[PDB]
Amino acid sequence: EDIIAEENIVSRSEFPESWLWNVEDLKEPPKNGISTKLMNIFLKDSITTWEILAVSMSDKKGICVADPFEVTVMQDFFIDLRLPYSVVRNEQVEIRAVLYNYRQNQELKVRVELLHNPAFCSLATTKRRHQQTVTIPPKSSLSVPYVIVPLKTGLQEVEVKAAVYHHFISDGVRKSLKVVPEGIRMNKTVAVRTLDPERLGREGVQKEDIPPADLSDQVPDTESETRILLQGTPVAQMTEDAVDAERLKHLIVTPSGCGEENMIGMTPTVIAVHYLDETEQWEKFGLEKRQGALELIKKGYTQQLAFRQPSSAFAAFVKRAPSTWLTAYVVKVFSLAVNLIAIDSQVLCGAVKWLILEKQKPDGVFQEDAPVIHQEMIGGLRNNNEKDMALTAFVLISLQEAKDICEEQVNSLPGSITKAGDFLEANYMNLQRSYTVAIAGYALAQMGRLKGPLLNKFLTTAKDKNRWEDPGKQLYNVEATSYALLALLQLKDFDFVPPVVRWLNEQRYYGGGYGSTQATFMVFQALAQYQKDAPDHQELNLDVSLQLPSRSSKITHRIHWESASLLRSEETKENEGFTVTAEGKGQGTLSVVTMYHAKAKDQLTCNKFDLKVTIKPAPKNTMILEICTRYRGDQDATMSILDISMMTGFAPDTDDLKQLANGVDRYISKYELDKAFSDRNTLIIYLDKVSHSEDDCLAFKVHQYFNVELIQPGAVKVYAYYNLEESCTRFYHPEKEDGKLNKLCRDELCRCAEENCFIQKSDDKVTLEERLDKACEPGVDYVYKTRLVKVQLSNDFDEYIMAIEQTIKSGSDEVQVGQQRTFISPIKCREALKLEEKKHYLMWGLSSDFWGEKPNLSYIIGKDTWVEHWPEEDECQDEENQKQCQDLGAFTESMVVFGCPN
Amino acid sequence: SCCTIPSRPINMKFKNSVETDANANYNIGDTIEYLCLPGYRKQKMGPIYAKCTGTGWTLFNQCIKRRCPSPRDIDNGHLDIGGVDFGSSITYSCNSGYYLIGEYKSYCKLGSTGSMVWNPKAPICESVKCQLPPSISNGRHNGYNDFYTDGSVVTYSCNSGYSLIGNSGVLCSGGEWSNPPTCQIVKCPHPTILNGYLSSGFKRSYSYNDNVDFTCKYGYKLSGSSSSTCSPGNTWQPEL
Amino acid sequence: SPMYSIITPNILRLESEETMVLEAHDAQGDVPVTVTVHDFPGKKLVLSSEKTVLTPATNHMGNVTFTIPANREFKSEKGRNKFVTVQATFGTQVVEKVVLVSLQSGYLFIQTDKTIYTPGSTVLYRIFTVNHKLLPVGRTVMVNIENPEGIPVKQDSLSSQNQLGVLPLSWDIPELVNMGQWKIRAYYENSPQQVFSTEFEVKEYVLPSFEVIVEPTEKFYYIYNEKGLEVTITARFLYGKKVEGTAFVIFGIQDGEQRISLPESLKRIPIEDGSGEVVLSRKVLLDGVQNPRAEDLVGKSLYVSATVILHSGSDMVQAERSGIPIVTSPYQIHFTKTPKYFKPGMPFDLMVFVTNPDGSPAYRVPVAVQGEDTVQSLTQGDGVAKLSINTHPSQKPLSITVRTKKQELSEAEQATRTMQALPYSTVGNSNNYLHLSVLRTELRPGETLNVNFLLRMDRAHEAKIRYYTYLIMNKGRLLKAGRQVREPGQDLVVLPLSITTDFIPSFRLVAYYTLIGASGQREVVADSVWVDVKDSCVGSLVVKSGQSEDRQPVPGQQMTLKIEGDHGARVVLVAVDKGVFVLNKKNKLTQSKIWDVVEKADIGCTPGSGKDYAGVFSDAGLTFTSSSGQQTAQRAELQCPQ
Ligand SMILES: *[C@H]1O[C@H](CO[C@@H]2O[C@@H](C)[C@@H](O)[C@@H](O)[C@@H]2O)[C@@H](O[C@@H]2O[C@H](CO)[C@@H](O[C@@H]3O[C@H](CO)[C@@H](O)[C@H](O)[C@@H]3O)[C@H](O)[C@H]2NC(C)=O)[C@H](O)[C@H]1NC(C)=O
Ligand SMILES: *[C@@H]1O[C@H](CO)[C@@H](O[C@@H]2O[C@H](CO)[C@@H](O)[C@H](O)[C@H]2NC(C)=O)[C@H](O)[C@H]1NC(C)=O
Ligand SMILES: [Cl-]
Ligand SMILES: [Cl-]
Ligand SMILES: [Cl-]
Ligand SMILES: [Cl-]
Ligand SMILES: [Cl-]
Ligand code: NA
Ligand code: NA
Repeated sequence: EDIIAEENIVSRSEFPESWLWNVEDLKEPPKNGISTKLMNIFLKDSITTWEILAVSMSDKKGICVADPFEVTVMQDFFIDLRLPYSVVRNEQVEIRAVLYNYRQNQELKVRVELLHNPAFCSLATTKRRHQQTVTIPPKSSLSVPYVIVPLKTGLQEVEVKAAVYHHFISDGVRKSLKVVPEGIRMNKTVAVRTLDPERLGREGVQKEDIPPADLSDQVPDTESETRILLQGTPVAQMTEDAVDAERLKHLIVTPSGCGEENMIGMTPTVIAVHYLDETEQWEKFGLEKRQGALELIKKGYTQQLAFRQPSSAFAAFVKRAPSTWLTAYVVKVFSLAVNLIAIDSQVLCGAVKWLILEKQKPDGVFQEDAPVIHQEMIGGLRNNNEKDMALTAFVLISLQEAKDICEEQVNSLPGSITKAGDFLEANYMNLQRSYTVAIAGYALAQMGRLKGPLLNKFLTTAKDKNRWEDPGKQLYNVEATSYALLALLQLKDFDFVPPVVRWLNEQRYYGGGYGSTQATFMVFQALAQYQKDAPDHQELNLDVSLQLPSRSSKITHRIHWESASLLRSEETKENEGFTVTAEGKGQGTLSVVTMYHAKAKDQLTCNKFDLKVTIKPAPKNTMILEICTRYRGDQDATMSILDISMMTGFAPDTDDLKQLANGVDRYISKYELDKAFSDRNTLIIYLDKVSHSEDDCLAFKVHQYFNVELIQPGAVKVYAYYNLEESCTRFYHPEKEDGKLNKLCRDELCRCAEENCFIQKSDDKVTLEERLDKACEPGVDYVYKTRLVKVQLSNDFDEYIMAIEQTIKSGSDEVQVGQQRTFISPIKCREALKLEEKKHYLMWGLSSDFWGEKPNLSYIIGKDTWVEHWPEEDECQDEENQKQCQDLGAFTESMVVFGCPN
Repeated sequence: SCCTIPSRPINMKFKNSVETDANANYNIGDTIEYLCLPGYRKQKMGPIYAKCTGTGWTLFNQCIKRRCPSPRDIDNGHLDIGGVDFGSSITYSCNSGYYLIGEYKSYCKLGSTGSMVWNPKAPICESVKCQLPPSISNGRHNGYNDFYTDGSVVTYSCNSGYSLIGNSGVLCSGGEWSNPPTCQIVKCPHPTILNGYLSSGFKRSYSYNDNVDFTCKYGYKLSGSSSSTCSPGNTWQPEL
Repeated sequence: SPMYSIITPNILRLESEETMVLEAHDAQGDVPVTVTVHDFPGKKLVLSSEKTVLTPATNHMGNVTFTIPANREFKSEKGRNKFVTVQATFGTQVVEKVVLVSLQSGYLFIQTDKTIYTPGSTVLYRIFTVNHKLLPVGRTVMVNIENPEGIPVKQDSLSSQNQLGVLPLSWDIPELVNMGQWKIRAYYENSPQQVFSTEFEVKEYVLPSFEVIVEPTEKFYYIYNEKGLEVTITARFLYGKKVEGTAFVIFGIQDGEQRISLPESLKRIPIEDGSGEVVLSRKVLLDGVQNPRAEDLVGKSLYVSATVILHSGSDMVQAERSGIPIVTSPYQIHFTKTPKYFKPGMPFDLMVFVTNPDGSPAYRVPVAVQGEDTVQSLTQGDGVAKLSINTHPSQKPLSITVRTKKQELSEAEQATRTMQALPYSTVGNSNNYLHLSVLRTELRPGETLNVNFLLRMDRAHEAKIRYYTYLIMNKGRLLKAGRQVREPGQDLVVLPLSITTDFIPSFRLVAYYTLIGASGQREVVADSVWVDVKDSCVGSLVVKSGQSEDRQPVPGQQMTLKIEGDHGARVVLVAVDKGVFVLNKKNKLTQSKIWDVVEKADIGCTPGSGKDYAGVFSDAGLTFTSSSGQQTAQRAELQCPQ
């Protein structure tokens, strides 16, 4: 006509919050240093202002964030369809289509329509449109309320169109909204399991069986999600404190001497640098100082070279016979100092070669023929008893220290180490002194030859399990205990270590002094090595698999120390029990929580407000609308809002509204009162408060200015200003007290009421050919013969359980043979239906009469569904009538044997 | 009479099919009504029609192409929109590290129920998977994730005494991993120099890619400027 | 006796270009220098080796640039402290300094497409990977997504190689998700301790059709203001039209974290022509708090909440304006830009920074030094005034008080601040000092700034100083270095310095001279100055309309976007609905944020000067070392003290 047809209107539908997520490049040739890019973009459908932000990255210029660029997209006439974030299924709701006219001098006469959607009960249907004709003054807006009922979950579409009479102008809006199931979302923790495979599992394997969640109050036909959460729990090891840097200040010494003296002065400086490097304590000590330490060391070394004999051995004086001990010691120290300064390979390895070929007996023992002058400097070796074992152990240790440096130069080294090791092993069990036990123990531990009874003697020998001691010098015991610490470290026996380390530190010995060289060197080497071998955290290496009955292949998660915090999640829709298996070393946490929708009583709705709304005939049609609200809090509510929308073709009484506005403790805008009777069908009343102890009530008259065949129920919403979520909505209608749009429900599913009742016929009776003609029609999806097993009652429906005895024609549904299907009929259609249990029936019908999906799928007995009584065989054979039974037989025969033709 | 017989205007048909059959003589002021062909709609308010004037037929109103819905963007893809009117096309691209599944080109056409639609339906962009992080002889990378995508990095590490050769990091690109490092045991025979003291790098053990410099008292051999390297296969390729 | 010196940054960064400056004093002929960097203390590997010969023609000044190997063979952890030994050898003469190492290798910046997201939607983000020069770089980045609880839900290891410094990513928010503030946290693989982050909110919502702007008539509340706090409410549709409706406005007090609502402040006002007015009365405010003394409210802040409802009732928008500070003065004074060390007998320069209570700079505000006649100084655009006081030569600590001189204000209303400056300590009572000065006008690239060098020292040993040497610190590294020549008898010398985009956003100039002391020992005298540079993008990027029709576009319409930028630049874009910002405007990415990240990472920790020469060097983030044993102390911490 003079208005744009609905079909011709293409609704705006593109409303993204963000877009233009684009990567571009300024490839264009630049004038000056700048390159201009012209982009063609298609704007979205939103009516708003877009902020366009650009960030550039250049290899010469760097990163640059541009100032935001705005684009305003505007229209003189449009629909703003205001949708909530989500709506509950089967729950009546009101939405607003607000129409905007921003023309200055031109009013707009507009027809607006809510499109039909099978997923919503609304006014509009397939057979009939929901159109309204309204007028919008210039520079004004108009609220058009639509009352709908969402029928299915998920994203659902709402479309509103509007066109202008006598103007080639239109607009449409197509939006989606989330439809969610009824009830409240709950998280239920199925299980919490600590994972400790070594502590909680046999053979290093921990198995936990997780049961299915008990969903007793779960809403029917609701998806549930089970979440499996894996996490690693990091455990940091506690290591003993490192010796303070300041406390090694005295260990820095200038070497002087004397083949022996030089080594005595060289010992502390070398071991101090060794300990400081290991513990990285150079910061508190002073970084600049390290250089210094070095050349003292260098000095010592150089000086020591003066006392090197032609055999490559060492002694106090060149004239003096060479010492086995002093030579082996020079090896020990130089080897430990090989990182710090350049040491001649020939000197060290020469000394080693001399020790082996000249000083080692056939049994592996090392012997001293020219003892040092300074007995003090040999510490624990001073004791006359068990000299062979102790000295062989000492020299052997010096050899282990030099193995990596001298293996190619010295061929005799592997054999010597082995030979010494044999002598140590052979006579170890006879040792009576803690010192010898400890040092020989360390020597054997270096070769992995400290095991069994030997290891037990070594550990047993320790007093209080913290130290190795003997009567005599305390220093000897410190030295010995240091050796045993080194042994334990070599063995990786970390459980035995902490008391021993604590004891050494407890002694508070920091070397330096007369007769201190061995205790100094050993205690600091042992502590340095402790720091080196110490673990900062416990080992976390877990392999965790979960086996799900739904999935053939198991899911495997490896939890390591770096990724220990990382939360791993696996989700299953099925509420099935499963098993989790954990392997490896470490600690973990398993948590299984199932999220479901739980049926809730009392009802979620109107928990903050009680709202009663009433519409009654008043003593040109006018009615009285009464609204009674009560806050459900402990005290009266603050300032609140009543949002009222009129029934179709109704407007509030102006005088009543004015008197209400003048009433104290409520407010109605000058804007509302100024507005004409039409076309505004919405009214907001601001309350200064809402009582919590009694209903606050008000009432006003509403006049029916426009008459319509179908009247949309009006609505009232109450909420406090600070919280829009905590509202209550009531509907009102003259024909329906509840204000609820007519609908039928079966279980959790609801459909809009329709005139689709089974048609009862006929007195005159019918022919075979009519059955053949109707059933072979393309619209017919199924033709069955079946028997009524059981008749049941529902709130809105009668249910008939039919076991399909024969599928004459099969539909999309496959009933196979002897399966059961439920046929339902609205209560208003009872008189037409005549069904009895245990009796046979020929039925057929449309696919449009299907409702829901299997399980509990229903066949609806509507107007187009055929249902005929089938006489039993015995009954079939008798008169009244043989005709019907023969006709059913022929119908059957024709239908299965030949079917329908194209 | 004066007018004539008109052929259908483009994008239009006769409102009355019978019209052409009627072969009526047209007088001045006579009108013929048209309808817009499928995929089109009238430009202006009211009917679309022609009037016979003394000087031929005169057209009132017009038919112009109907319009498709505004296209949705695609995740991890770009949209090239030619237009939105009848017969326009949009071509779909996928960002790097993503491949396109479904149709790469779509057109605005007439669909059943007589509504303008985009056909075929829009394609989906899917991440190119890498997967199968390669194992390394005597070394473990880590990983524990699948599937890896473009840009994903896995770092290799050899445990124990083995030395890692080449880059420890592998990048997944185009579903294909970069070349894994090999970790092999390597040892280095201590450097020997006649008349040289050594300057630095004097470690007890020499495994992989260690370095040293030489300081020497005068009369020293070889040339020139020394320095050294340690190379795989225990070979040492430069200037002793 | 010739002296050899080396200067490097106080802190050395992995994978970053660093420069070492070598100087010879009183040396004749070419000088051969070899510089190596080693790991401390292990000296296991050579990190870098370079050589250079100082020629007499270049004025005996040299540099060697080196990048510590990315390899980071020296293992991180337990975090700190890593060190390297830096060695320079000049003709068989060795000079070595141990320097601190920072594992940080550059900057990351994270950009999401929006500030807030619904469950079930997708967060689009981009990680910009740059070095300390702010140039694109190809590296390995660890990325985590953290829930409101702080737990990482997703962990990826990615590379930006071949990505031109832009790493485009996305994360899918589950439909069932914990609401709250979520974090994207990324770091360079090599530098695990330096974590860069951004935040986004996850919440169920719909976009509003209009915005509400609540603005007080003053950025603060004067505690003795009888009028109370006046607030204007503005409401307008995102498409520009004005709103008609009803607003509910309520006030509260914020003290630290706690918030105290003021129930009686609740007012309901009409919004006409997009505007509304509302007042918080002094009596209501003062009655809200338990304490009867009003002065106790000073230092606290007020907040205003406004809820606007359209007359249709179809849409509602809540908006808050908070941190309106309660004051006794509309101004604050800050000495954050002035040196805390003076040199006795030489003019001391104060760099007074005057702000509004919201933190913003204050324009044309008069400022003077208390205890001193005149010395009034106005404020620049950046809210900066320059003052100078002559100091008497003496080791007596300096106490300076600065007050505002605003004409329309009472004396109780004026702002005041006091600072203490210590005497520069010369070596062996030498009474020698160097002083640097600058014009302090608003500074921009493409302009040259004169740097003034003034020395006071005994005239007997004065003749010895032929030159000064200056080092330019910027973004944590040396950018430039050079020499300024001074004839004997010349107290003041001027160096003109061209300023470029490299100087953005600020730089420090450190100048020093050396001589043979009256002790016969070597003597080094230094001073440092800090200068701000106007922030901007290095280069340019502009987005505007290409159509230029000047007529507003309609939905679905095509338009032309014009982008102007540097050639070859990679430009990433996003288009966002303003309503999103109505819901959340936190964590937007800007250039200023970038410059802030850069300024926070700075090595230099002071505005200038020092206790001694070594103090001056270290304070500006430098290590000086000489053959004669004059060197800066070792630096203990990576973070700037305070
Ligand atoms: C070391 O730094 C010098 C700068 O001057 C020096 O800096 C100190 C750190 C000491 O080393 C002192 O000896 C001295 O004061 C760098 O010299 C620079 O050279 C570049 C070219 O490489 C110059 O840049 C430009 O070059 C183009 C041609 O490519 C010309 O058109 C320009 O006019 C300009 O000359 C630059 O001017 C010059 N100085 C500056 C200000 O940087 C030198 O590069 C650097 N050495 C190393 C190894 O990087
Ligand atoms: C699972 O749901 C429970 C109960 O609803 C959550 O517990 C509440 O969480 C909300 C925020 O989502 C808090 O405001 C409440 O204070 C919490 N109540 C209690 C008693 O804890 C719980 O947070 C959910 N689980 C997870 C993983 O967040
Ligand atoms: Cl586009
Ligand atoms: Cl040998
Ligand atoms: Cl038509
Ligand atoms: Cl479509
Ligand atoms: Cl010079
Ligand atoms: Na809308
Ligand atoms: Na700046």
